Amino acid sequence: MEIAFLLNGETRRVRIEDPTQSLLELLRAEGLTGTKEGCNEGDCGACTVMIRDAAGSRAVNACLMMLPQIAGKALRTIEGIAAPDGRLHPVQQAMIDHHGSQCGFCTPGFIVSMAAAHDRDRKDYDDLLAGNLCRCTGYAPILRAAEAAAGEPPADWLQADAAFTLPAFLPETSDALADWYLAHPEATLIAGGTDVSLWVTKALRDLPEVAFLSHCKDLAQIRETPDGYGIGAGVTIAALRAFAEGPHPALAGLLRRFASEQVRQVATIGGNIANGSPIGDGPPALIAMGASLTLRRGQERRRMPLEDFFLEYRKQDRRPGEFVESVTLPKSAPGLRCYKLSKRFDQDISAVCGCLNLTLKGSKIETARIAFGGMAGVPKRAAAFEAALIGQDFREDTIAAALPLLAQDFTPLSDMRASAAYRMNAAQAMALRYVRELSGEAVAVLEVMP
Amino acid sequence: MEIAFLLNGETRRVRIEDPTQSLLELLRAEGLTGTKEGCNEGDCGACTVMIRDAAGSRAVNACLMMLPQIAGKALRTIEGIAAPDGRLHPVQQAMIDHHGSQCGFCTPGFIVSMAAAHDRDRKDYDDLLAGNLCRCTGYAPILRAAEAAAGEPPADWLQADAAFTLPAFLPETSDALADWYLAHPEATLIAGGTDVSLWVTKALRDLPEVAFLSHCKDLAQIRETPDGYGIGAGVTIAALRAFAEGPHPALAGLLRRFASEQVRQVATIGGNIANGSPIGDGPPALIAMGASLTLRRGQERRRMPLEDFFLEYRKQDRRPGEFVESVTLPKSAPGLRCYKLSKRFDQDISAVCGCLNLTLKGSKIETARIAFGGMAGVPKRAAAFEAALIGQDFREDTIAAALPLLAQDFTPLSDMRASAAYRMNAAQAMALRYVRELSGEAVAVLEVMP
Amino acid sequence: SVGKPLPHDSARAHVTGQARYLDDLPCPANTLHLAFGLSTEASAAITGLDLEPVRESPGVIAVFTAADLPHDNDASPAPSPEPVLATGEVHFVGQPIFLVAATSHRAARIAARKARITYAPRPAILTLDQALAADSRFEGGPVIWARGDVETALAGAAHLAEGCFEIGGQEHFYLEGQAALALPAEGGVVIHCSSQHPSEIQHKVAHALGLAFHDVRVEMRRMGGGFGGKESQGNHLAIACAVAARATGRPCKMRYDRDDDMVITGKRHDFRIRYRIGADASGKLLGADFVHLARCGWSADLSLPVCDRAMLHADGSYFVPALRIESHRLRTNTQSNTAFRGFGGPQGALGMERAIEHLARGMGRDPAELRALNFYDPPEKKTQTTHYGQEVADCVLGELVTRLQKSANFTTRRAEIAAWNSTNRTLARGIALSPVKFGISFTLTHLNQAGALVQIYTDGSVALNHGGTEMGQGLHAKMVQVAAAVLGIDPVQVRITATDTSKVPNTSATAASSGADMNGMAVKDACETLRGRLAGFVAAREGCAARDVIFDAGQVQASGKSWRFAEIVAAAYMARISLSATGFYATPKLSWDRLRGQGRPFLYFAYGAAITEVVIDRLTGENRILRTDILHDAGASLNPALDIGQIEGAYVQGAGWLTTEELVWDHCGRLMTHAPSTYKIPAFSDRPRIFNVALWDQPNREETIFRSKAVGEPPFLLGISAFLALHDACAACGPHWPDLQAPATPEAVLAAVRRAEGRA
Amino acid sequence: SVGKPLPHDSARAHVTGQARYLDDLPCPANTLHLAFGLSTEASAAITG
Amino acid sequence: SQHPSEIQHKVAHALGLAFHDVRVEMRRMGGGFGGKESQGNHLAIACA
Amino acid sequence: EMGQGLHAKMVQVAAAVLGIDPVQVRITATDTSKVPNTSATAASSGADM
Amino acid sequence: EIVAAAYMARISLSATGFYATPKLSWDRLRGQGRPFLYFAYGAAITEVV
Ligand SMILES: Cc1cc2nc3c(=O)[nH]c(=O)nc-3n(C[C@H](O)[C@H](O)[C@H](O)COP(=O)(O)OP(=O)(O)OC[C@H]3O[C@@H](n4cnc5c(N)ncnc54)[C@H](O)[C@@H]3O)c2cc1C
Ligand SMILES: Cc1cc2nc3c(=O)[nH]c(=O)nc-3n(C[C@H](O)[C@H](O)[C@H](O)COP(=O)(O)OP(=O)(O)OC[C@H]3O[C@@H](n4cnc5c(N)ncnc54)[C@H](O)[C@@H]3O)c2cc1C
Ligand SMILES: Nc1nc2c(c(=O)[nH]1)N[C@H]1C(S)=C(S)[C@@H](COP(=O)(O)O)O[C@H]1N2
Ligand SMILES: Nc1nc2c(c(=O)[nH]1)N[C@H]1C(S)=C(S)[C@@H](COP(=O)(O)O)O[C@H]1N2
Ligand code: MOS
Ligand code: MOS
Ligand code: FES
Ligand code: FES
Ligand code: FES
Ligand code: FES
Ligand SMILES: [Ca+2]
Repeated sequence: MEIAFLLNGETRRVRIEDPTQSLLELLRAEGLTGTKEGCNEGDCGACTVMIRDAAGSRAVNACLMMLPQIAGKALRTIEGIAAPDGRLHPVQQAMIDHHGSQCGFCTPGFIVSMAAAHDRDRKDYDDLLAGNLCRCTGYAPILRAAEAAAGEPPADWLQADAAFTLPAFLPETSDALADWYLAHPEATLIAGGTDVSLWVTKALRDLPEVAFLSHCKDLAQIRETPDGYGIGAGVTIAALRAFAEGPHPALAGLLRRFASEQVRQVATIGGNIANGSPIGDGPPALIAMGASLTLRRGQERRRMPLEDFFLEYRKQDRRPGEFVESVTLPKSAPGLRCYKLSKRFDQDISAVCGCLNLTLKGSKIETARIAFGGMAGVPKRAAAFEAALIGQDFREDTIAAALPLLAQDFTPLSDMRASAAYRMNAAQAMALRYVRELSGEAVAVLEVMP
Repeated sequence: MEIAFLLNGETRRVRIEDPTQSLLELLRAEGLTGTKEGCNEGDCGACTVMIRDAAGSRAVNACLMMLPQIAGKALRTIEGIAAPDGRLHPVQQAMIDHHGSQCGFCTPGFIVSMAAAHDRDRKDYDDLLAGNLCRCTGYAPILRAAEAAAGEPPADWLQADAAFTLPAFLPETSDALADWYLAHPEATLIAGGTDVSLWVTKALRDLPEVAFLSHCKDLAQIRETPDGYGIGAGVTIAALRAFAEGPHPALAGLLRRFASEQVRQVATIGGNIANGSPIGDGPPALIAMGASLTLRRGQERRRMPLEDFFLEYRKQDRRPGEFVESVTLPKSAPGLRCYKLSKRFDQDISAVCGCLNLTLKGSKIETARIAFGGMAGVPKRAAAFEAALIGQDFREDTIAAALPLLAQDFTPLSDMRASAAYRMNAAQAMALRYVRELSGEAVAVLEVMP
Repeated sequence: SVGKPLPHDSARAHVTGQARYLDDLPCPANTLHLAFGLSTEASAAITGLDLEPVRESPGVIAVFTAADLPHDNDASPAPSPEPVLATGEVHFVGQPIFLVAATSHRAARIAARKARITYAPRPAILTLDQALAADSRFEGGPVIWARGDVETALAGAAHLAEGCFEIGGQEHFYLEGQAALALPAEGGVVIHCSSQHPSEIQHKVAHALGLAFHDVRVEMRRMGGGFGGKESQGNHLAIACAVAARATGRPCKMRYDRDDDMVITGKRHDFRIRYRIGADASGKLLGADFVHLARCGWSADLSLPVCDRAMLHADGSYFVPALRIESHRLRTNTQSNTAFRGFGGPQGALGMERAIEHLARGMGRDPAELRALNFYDPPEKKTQTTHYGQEVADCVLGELVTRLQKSANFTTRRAEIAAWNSTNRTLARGIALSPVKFGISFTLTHLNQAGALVQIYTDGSVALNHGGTEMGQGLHAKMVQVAAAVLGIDPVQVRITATDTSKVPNTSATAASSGADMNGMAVKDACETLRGRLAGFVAAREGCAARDVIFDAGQVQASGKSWRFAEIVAAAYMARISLSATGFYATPKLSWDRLRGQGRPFLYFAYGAAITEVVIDRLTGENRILRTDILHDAGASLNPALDIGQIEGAYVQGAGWLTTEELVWDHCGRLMTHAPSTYKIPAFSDRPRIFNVALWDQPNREETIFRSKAVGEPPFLLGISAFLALHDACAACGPHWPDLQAPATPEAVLAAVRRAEGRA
Repeated sequence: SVGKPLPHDSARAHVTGQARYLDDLPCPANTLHLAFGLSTEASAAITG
Repeated sequence: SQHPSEIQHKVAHALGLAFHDVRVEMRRMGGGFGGKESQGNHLAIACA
Repeated sequence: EMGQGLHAKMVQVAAAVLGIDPVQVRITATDTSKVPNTSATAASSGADM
Repeated sequence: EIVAAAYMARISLSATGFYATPKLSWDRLRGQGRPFLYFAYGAAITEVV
């Protein structure tokens, strides 16, 4: 199987024999030593590389990206960030002038992220570089550098890649997919690859029978529907975030702290749901907003409410040959409010994720959608709490009196992220939070300005 | 095609794709960097290696040796001269003790030569080492080392290889060969390969359609016949030399200065003849002694006197599909005397080679066979000179008066080894030398002792 | 440790095939291999240059031309430039024109042959005669030095000899051929190469890449022979790998194939020498006028210092009241000649030995007494000087030759030979004595410097490093011994490291037999610094004086106690005493003026003498050396075993030069002898059968490292005795002057025999 | 020169990805790679 | 590593060599913070 | 050098003590065969010493 | 030019350098002495929520 892509301006055709090899290894094996390996798990950014295609250009972690994925795209690494004649990119010179590097080892990844941001003129630095760790500089000088280079015409040589292209199964349509999966129930379906690549790089696994969903345009659509929005499984977390900025700011704000921009750019909601991790951040939110999920097997097509998809820790309502095809969201939910609690704000796994949706009949509580991740082997509504809440008045004290029911809805774990006591106490704290916030009170540490 | 051989004690199986590759390159590419490349032409000895099969063990030049030639053999390089446990071979230690090296580069080849000689207890050093050149030491310390090592028990670990093995065509019998060649008249026959490998290393040629004769045991036999000795084409110059020492010392003394021991151990008489060079040393000698040659095509078999095989420079009496199968020598020829003349005595090409055989009827000249190499486009008798000699008395003055007839027999050329005047004058001198020698007088510079 | 006969530092690695030479270094898989495309014209403008077929050749990655050279195109060791790729014209058959880099050494040679070049030929200058007629030369005109008045002296002379004679050049024939490897190293390069002059590689590579010297590092661990052939010819390969490596971004290697090596690189200069020499009635020389014609090739290279050195040795071993030398350095369209063991010395000296032989035959006197009468006077009012005015205060030739003559049984053996020849009509034996006086020190004075860097680690082991390069002469064992003697420890604790310009800077080529003389001093300078520090430290600690701390045999002794060197070193480390030191040395007393031909260009003179016996075959010229006896002065040798080893090898190489080695060019200027099958160095059996070599053991008068003398080049001139001996034999065949020429191949000996015989 | 606010000696090399760290060095094709097998017990005698 | 002389010392001992037969070069680390003052010893020993 | 700028500082000290521009000074890899018996770079003593 | 002339004049252009921090001395076991040459100081004010 042969693929093609542009590499740092040059056309490249490659014989894939192992479809699981990561982009990071192919590269270092070709001598493109400039992309570094700092963790090989998606957290450090040190392997960041820039891809481009019709949707445009973005920065992603080469260690999470297997080869097949870059077919038909343009790829830019740190060695190709400079112009062909050797002129440095405005971001490179700025890093030199402002001392944005010390040991140098995270410098490439920073430069590539920075260059990608510069190419689309994005300026939300804290979010764009969250996923690039630097242990030496304190970050300050890297910010000065980004600021300083922002007033510079974009690199022309980088945009010229736009004009480009104009073993393992690679479906082009949902139909082709459905057909084939149905025949190979046991296959390993790879979308973003952000949870699967850790099976090969860390668990040292080997996966035969593999299919990549990232080339099914029809699986990655956002369709306006009569009664909501239909979100394809292959939609990336980044894209879902962009859409949500309008109709679902709360979910949008949540997705802000979903991994890093680099992972968001390729991870999918379908994947976040199919992985079925009780610490997924997607599920709790969606359940609080009462969305629905759509499975599919050949031409068949079930359709339950999201929360019902999760049976037990590590086990889902999924049939041999069956795959997730989309989820559906209501056109609105102003009651939604999402809370994530971790040791660090950016790029961390939740100790607890709290999603709350309360509808009111003036002062009275009509409906109560309350979801949690990381409180149990599965994401789930807090029934007894929800229940006791109906009909009661929406004041802090009523909520204060129902908290204990949470200790009946869940019995959290203890582990390196947090103690059971803390988890518990935090689920309860999220509830106080919600009233206080809706009642217009200052509650968020991240909104405090110096 | 796959061949097997023992390498420094270990069995090795190799896939041959280029039959023409030399042993010296295969070894250096495998990382056995101890075998050196000093000329790539057979002259320096620096690539010397030791092979061993049922005839026993010998040192040869790896640069002249193609891989197919070692199939079924045991190969020892400098890295394998020491014992497995690190003990140095007596010859190694002696070279340290006597300062037999300075730059080091000729060292391995001298050590391999010396080792092979020790293995068979051979002590004729000047001849065994003629073909290992050293520019640094002046040779004396290497003689001292060989002499001290001779009194040491042979390495046991080298002898143990004796127990071994007990596309490009490799015939096992004269019949198989005859057949195949008849079908591929245009094929390149390779025997010792000492003339052919220079077409590949220096002329940078490429030979498709190739057959190796070294494995037809039946092509390499010396047979006693009713009227002479039959010598197979595949008999090596070293083996011919050994045989001649008894019945044809004059041919034996001649072959002493034929190339070097290393080359002599793999070059064949058949090959020296088929190469058809007017400076070959074999042909003149055999012509003076009146040998005959046997060609062969399928089952057919011609048979002329050797001199009749050579027609013109670069052209022989050889038919499509026909090859050289053997030559026959008289049981005796005590009048033969062979003279070779060059710039250096050892391992040099002749400017002039003169072979003389006169039979006497007491004081009177009965028959006269006189042949020269290098005096013409082809090895040839000196007819006018021979003729004017018959019936005359065998005294120096009669030969003296016939000399000018040689200028009628040959019109020699000038080149870098010698000027025409010199070659003419030397052909003449060979005649004077012959009478003087047979007349009991001192004539050979090589027999004067200090 | 000095004075002991220890083995070469790498004897064990030589003998097991573990020592690496340049092409044995492991390199990355993406390493490119290179080869030059060569001129097929002795002299022509390049008119067209189609490299398309080259680029299309299999495995080729890049091809380069002078236009592609990013900066300097210059490999010359002298002020006048010498391109690395031909710039529009060519000046000899073999000048490199373009440069191919391929994924294998074979692919490169093969592509190198496929270019289509068109030329516009020009008349070529290939012989001395042509060059003289065309006034083709270097230094705009001859160089003449005169002492006294020769014409006057010759006109009034009882005896006189006039004669002319050729002397051929010589090919180095180092067993390992030219080779280099360049590795891009972020910003700069690292070069590994096989060179006697890594600082110059550094210099040249720097200029070719556009870099300051501090961005180019050159390491060189060992050469498989140099003999002078790598004093400068290393420059081309190194420059080409670096430029190729800057262009493709990858490591690049180049090694020459013997044929190319011989076609592209230089050789000892061949000479024509015209002389007139006269003497007293008693035998004392009166004067000698010499004219030297030297064929230098198409570019200056090292011709200047080579020719000067010939001039400096035109006196041979003899005091000459009047003497003149006119030296022409002629440019011709052939290989650019260069350094070779002896560096001009032997031509100059051979000049005088021939002359004095001729003179002797002329007066029917035995050559040996004539010579013995005219050697400089022994040492110990007014000391004799050379014709360049340097006092000769150390000549022991008199004492030395007498001692050689007797141990060698000369007189008796001369008689046995006469008798023997008188009974033989086909063979003839010859025997001759020749002396040597060879000055030591480079003649471009500022080259006489050397440095070193020594380190002591806390376990007591030592790492020594100096500027000289090892090419088989034993430099690295000698330096180890010096270091072990000065620091008071056993040699085994001292390890040599690769020559490296980033460790000792600005070194001179290892040559001029000055390698051990100067680096030994530098090494001693560094060890004494260290030992000073250590004594200072033991003294203060044990309260006594430093001069009473004693280092010997691995032990340290003071105030009645004693410790192992390692304990002292560990204690110095804890007391915070630096254990690292550099060392430097500049030879004193030198000063001279080239143009005037006056001063002291040498610190001292090495001496020796050889008696050689040979036999020749009056019918064909065939011949060989039966016996050689040598007595050579290596001062108090630092290592007699390595010294005897240099003397034997140099003897064989000098005789090689004047017997079987012959270079030949054809009418178009192509080298016809360009492989070992047609250029013949001495083979194993050409070794003398009886070979006696002894050392004259007397300390140097000058303050040289342990009072030793250089023994690398001087002894090569002892081979002259072999040629003188072949001449003795020819002379024994008739009454006429044999006029034997060099190289005395069998054809040449025969021609001489016949002149002697009067047969034309 | 002391006292001036000059960039790190390897700024440009850092920023273009030319700077080499240990795992970037070129090495021969025959180079091996190593990895340790680790104890799964905090405290124990090894028995097999 | 932050401490090449110790690497030298420990490799030498692991190999039975005097210090002068082991050379350690190190051009830059991507970060140390004290973590490479010594834990470099294991890898080097193992490679040697 | 581990990112702390040691090499640039030594470049500055040398160019200041020799009287020349820093650009003429090039830093070479730390190497126990050039400076021996060193201590760890640590205790914040890299540049002082 | 100064350096080229020094070269021609044969003056070594290579040098080692060494430094041992002075005034130090102390006893670990008794916990007394001068183990440091000097102290570095600073201060920070941080505000958080
Ligand atoms: C550094 C880092 C930070 C992260 N941070 C977060 C975070 O903060 N919050 C969070 O919730 N997660 C986080 N994750 C994990 C998160 O699930 C994944 O990043 C992602 O959402 C899964 O998307 P994907 O397409 O890459 O899943 P994939 O890796 O492609 O795998 C999906 C899993 O489900 C299967 N699958 C994929 N698509 C389908 C389909 N449509 N139908 C059926 N099965 C399918 C796959 O076979 C696999 O089992 C993080 C991961 C990393 C690397
Ligand atoms: C260093 C050196 C020194 C040498 N010195 C001498 C020397 O002193 N004197 C001298 O005379 N030669 C000398 N040679 C060459 C001499 O001919 C060869 O070295 C040898 O005799 C040829 O033998 P071969 O078996 O190796 O022939 P090959 O190289 O194997 O082949 C020679 C030619 O014969 C053809 N051929 C081989 N066998 C047959 C067959 N039976 N029938 C028909 N065609 C056949 C081959 O096709 C090829 O055309 C020297 C070579 C070298 C390298
Ligand atoms: N073994 C060996 N000896 C050799 C050479 C060589 O290449 N190999 N070169 C000669 C030349 S040309 C010189 S100039 C001296 C160098 O000796 P030195 O370093 O001790 O001065 O080596 C002489 N002896
Ligand atoms: N950028 C960066 N800075 C750093 C480190 C590092 O690993 N990276 N290590 C620290 C430690 S632990 C010390 S001890 C000092 C060492 O600096 P120095 O050489 O100037 O003493 O740098 C500090 N600063
Ligand atoms: O002959 Mo030595 O001067 S290189
Ligand atoms: O922690 Mo710094 O002493 S290495
Ligand atoms: S190596 Fe750290 S994110 Fe890829
Ligand atoms: S500079 Fe060291 S990690 Fe960023
Ligand atoms: S390399 Fe010279 S004989 Fe083989
Ligand atoms: S030792 Fe140098 S070639 Fe023989
Ligand atoms: Ca040469």
